[PDB]
Amino acid sequence: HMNNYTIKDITRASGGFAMLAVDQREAMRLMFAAAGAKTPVADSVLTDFKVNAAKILSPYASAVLLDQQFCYRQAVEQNAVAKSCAMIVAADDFIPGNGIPVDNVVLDKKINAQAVKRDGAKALKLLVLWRSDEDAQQRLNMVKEFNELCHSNGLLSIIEPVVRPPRCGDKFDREQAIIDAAKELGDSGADLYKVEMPLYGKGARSDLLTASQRLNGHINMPWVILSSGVDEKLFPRAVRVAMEAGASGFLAGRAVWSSVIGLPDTELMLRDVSAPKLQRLGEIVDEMMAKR
Amino acid sequence: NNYTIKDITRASGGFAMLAVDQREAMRLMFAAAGAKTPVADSVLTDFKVNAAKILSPYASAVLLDQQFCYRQAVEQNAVAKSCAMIVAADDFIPGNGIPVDNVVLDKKINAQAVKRDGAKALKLLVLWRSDEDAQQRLNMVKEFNELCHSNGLLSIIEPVVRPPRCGDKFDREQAIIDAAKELGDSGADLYKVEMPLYGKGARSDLLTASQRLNGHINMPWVILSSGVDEKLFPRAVRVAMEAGASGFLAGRAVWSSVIGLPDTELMLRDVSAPKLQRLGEIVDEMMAKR
Amino acid sequence: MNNYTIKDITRASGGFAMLAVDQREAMRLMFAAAGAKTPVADSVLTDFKVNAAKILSPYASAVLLDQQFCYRQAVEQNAVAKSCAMIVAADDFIPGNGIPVDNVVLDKKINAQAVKRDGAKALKLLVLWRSDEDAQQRLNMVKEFNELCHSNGLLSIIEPVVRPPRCGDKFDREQAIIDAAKELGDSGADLYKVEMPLYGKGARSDLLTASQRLNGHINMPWVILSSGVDEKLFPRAVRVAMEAGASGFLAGRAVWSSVIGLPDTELMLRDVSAPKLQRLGEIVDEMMAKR
Amino acid sequence: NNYTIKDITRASGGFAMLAVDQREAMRLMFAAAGAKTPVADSVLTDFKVNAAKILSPYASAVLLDQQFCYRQAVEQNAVAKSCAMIVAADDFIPGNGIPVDNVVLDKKINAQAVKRDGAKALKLLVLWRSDEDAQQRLNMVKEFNELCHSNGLLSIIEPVVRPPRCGDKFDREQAIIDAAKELGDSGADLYKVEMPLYGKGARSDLLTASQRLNGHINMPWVILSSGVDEKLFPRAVRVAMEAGASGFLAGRAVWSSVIGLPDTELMLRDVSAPKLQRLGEIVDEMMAKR
Ligand SMILES: *[C@@H](COP(=O)(O)O)[C@@H](O)[C@H](O)[C@H](O)CS(=O)(=O)O
Ligand SMILES: *[C@@H](COP(=O)(O)O)[C@@H](O)[C@H](O)[C@H](O)CS(=O)(=O)O
Ligand SMILES: */C(=C/OP(=O)(O)O)CO
Ligand SMILES: */C(=C/OP(=O)(O)O)CO
Repeated sequence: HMNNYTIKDITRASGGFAMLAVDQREAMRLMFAAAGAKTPVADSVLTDFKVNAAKILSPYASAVLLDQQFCYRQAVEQNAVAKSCAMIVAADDFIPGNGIPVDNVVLDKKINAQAVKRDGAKALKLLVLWRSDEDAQQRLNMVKEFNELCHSNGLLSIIEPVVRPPRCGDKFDREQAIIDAAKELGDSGADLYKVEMPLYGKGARSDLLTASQRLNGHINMPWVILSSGVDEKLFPRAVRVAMEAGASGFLAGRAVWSSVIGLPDTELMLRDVSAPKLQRLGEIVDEMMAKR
Repeated sequence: NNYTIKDITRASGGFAMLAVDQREAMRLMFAAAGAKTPVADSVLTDFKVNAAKILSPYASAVLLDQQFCYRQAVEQNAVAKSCAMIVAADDFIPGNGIPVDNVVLDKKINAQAVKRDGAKALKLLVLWRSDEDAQQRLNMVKEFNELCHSNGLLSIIEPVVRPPRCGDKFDREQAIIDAAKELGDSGADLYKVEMPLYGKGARSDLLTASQRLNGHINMPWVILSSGVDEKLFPRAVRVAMEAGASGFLAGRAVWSSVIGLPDTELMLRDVSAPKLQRLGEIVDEMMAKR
Repeated sequence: MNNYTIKDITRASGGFAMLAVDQREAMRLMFAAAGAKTPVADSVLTDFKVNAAKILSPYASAVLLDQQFCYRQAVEQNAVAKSCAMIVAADDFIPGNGIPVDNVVLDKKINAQAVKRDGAKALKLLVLWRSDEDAQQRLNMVKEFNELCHSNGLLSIIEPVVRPPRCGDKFDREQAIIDAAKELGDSGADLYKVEMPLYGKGARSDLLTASQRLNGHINMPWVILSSGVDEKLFPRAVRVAMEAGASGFLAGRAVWSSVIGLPDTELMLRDVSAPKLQRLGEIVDEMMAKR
Repeated sequence: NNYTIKDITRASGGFAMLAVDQREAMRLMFAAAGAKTPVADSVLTDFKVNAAKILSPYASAVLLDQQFCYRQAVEQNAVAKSCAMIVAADDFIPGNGIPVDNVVLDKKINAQAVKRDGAKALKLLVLWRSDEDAQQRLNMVKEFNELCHSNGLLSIIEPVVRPPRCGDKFDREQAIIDAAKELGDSGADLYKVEMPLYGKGARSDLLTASQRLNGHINMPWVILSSGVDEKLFPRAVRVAMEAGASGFLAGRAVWSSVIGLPDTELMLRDVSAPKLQRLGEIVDEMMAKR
């Protein structure tokens, strides 16, 4: 008999999600180059930063998201993940194209779900790129195969729809695309929906709330906000507003650790600069869960 | 009919579970603490629902009985969203001057209905006696496991040792072992067991007794608090878990001391809750060593 | 002279969440009563006090230590968490009439400069109060104590404790607590450590009325002590006292009395006593936030 | 008219103090962040009072100016009861196209009146230049010390180095040392100093520079944040305190990043407060090593 993990296994005791992403791959290599690291940036620079981020920040997170390419095995072998923090393993295969590192994404066929479970993983995660002029059924079929990979192995399924401009045309409304992706994928049988924040978290709180309530109405599973595209200083308000609209927390990377890339004394910087940001987000999640 | 043990655990995988399903035994506790007799049913219901309301935020699951508090706790939204519900499925039969002389499966429990309303598990007390037929106990546990699993519920069994119907050859410590030899591989999802030696004495003796017990239980196991001083129960959880236990399913060591005090809800928050919180912390600390 | 201030012995909130382990022959009697081997050796008291300081001081804004059994040991062994201020007892307990503390004088063995050099921020003095003993003798002792503290840049904590009269059987404990506060509640000390009205028993409304009555007679910050209050009633006593104007607690028995005589002292202080002290600290912050 | 340094410290003995007394320098920061010019006085007052209200619970003391916020903060009870008040006593004189070209004692300060409101300290910026008279700076500091001490207030001095009036021989690092040689034993209670090397570069070189500075200050000393990236200020506090500093009296590294954002109060709580909280934690961690 299979004892599946449950969403409670990746939440704070409150039931809110306060989750850390360090699974960025070639996108993280480009961030090191942009911050002034010697090029070419060696794989070990990414591995060392990811494992240090997990070691120093995972005590503040209900779950951490790791990639097999650069850090899952290293984090497990080095006991970097706090025992209070669940492990999520990326199961997406990023395909570069058109001058960006993630132009297409397919399910990573190399992942051994039983083996990552034996190492302590509770969940897998799949980025789904959404475009108005690409076939919805191909996206749904990938999410169905992913759900089956997770559920047949007693793991949770986390999907992350991310909107992109159409392959052809200049008819792109990012705010409508986020809604349309949720109309398509918001009831797709995953355990958790990781979504972009409306309006990049910018502008009047009341307008962010209206936009977040509109999104909530199309998601029939628990949902959390991601930080890509949101200034680190606006992300705490984004979490408060999204949770007022019905979200259950956050799964964030850049808004926690991007600002320390290129500084001296990386471990001190992760403790003094990144950790207080992640701690505050956790406190906001508990405050919002207490109001239900 | 899918079910998972993870529906009643902390995120650590440890069990930090609260029992408030005590029936006539709880009425006798109120009388002993000086309550006006006869103690009305509403006094037990109000205490049970207050205990669930104030303490369930600190518990991975709470155990409720239909006689006095399941329906009331559900209807009054007393159970924290973070805490799973376990419903008792035991029918306590009094005899020989005690409230629980025999136990059968409670035919009044509607497993489909408690599943519909959000329950994750049922619980069955099994009285163990050396001179009563083992196969009758096993047949009751088999029927119970099927009632649970066919309805998508977990099965929690609670073997409790009693002296033989005839004879005076009664070693409580050997009986706990003998009950686990009999029932420890019975197909239930969780074994709720009495703590060896009432949690008293040297840690070395408690660890040896807990390791011995571990060897006979082929499912996750948790300790109950009956007979353990509330001040010794945290050490009992530490020792039992060092031996292989996965936590506790406890009532008395959490809330017995506030029966009879003024301001019951303040007392549950200030006296009982810190005890339950510490046990939860111990469970996570011990799970972190695996 | 840069004197300490009451904020130096409070939580960041300004509430007092302070631990007393300075009990002397009274603690030896507790060990005997709990079934320890008699006669109880001094090392049993020293070891328990240092273990209590080591395990519980992380949860306290200040800890109160006596030189007789544990101050030097706690300092030498770095038992006091860096987050927890040290208070040194400056009372000399005189036994009599079959009890360990029948009279109290200022302890002339205390070297205030030496305990300050060790990091002490405050001294503490028990004052026994009896209706048929001279008020001026008590006030003169409190004045000498305030001068010992303040001339050395230390805080002064006074602890009036009511006793039945030397002669007679007219003893109203609740009126005595009020009368002691009328006498000593404006005596120039920095903090008043007082017994809880009504032993913290009975209806909340009556406890609050009694605590408000007491508050009106104390013209310095005040905290409640736990002697006489059941450990299970002490959290409510702190809440009600603070609602009446108290600023917290300086408590021993309601934190650690229950573990005396148990096996595994260090585990019991961590698992039984620490959660009680943690909860009291949480209640102090909750009540300070309502100001 | 007693005073004690312990009126402005954490219980650890460290200083975790918030500056919101910036005057025309703050107006220039609002313009730089995209506010239309001229920026109204009310923009500065509202930001300062909000900063005191939301951040003073995390500070041992808060520094306020009479120009824009002292009276408003007092009238509105913006300063947490746990946070001491410091009042600026500097009169900034513009010149040469900058807001602070010269500084004299602010003759408008009524030391007894601000003490009656609860103030524990005054603060004076002293501009230091190698080719201006040292005795005039010492005389101003002595008059200030007497204003403070005679009225039961602490004296905080803030020497800030500037290039000489005439010449181009300016070594900022040597000037910081020379200012401390001049003023580091001037009878003030607290020295507020610029961080060597802007807090940049290798930790070992920052420590050596901070130790050199420490040797010339014969009173407790704290670092200010002007010139230090907000992300490097926590390391600067750690290194300065390793060298002998006792904490910080900082503004920009706490609240500069929220200037121009929507929802100022939420931003001060969610962005600025965690930075000030972390600095306070570092102060207690470094004091614990003494
Ligand atoms: C399990 C644990 O409770 P404790 O109070 O022993 O920790 C309960 O479910 C038991 O079945 C009851 O204690 C049985 S009874 O009502 O006492 O008879
Ligand atoms: C001291 C510390 O503030 P920081 O922002 O430098 O950390 C303040 O009191 C300074 O005097 C002001 O920064 C002066 S000014 O208004 O900028 O001219
Ligand atoms: C998911 C979120 O990371 P970020 O918040 O976008 O940087 C990464 O898989
Ligand atoms: C003051 C308080 O101790 P207790 O709470 O009365 O035991 C002892 O100096």
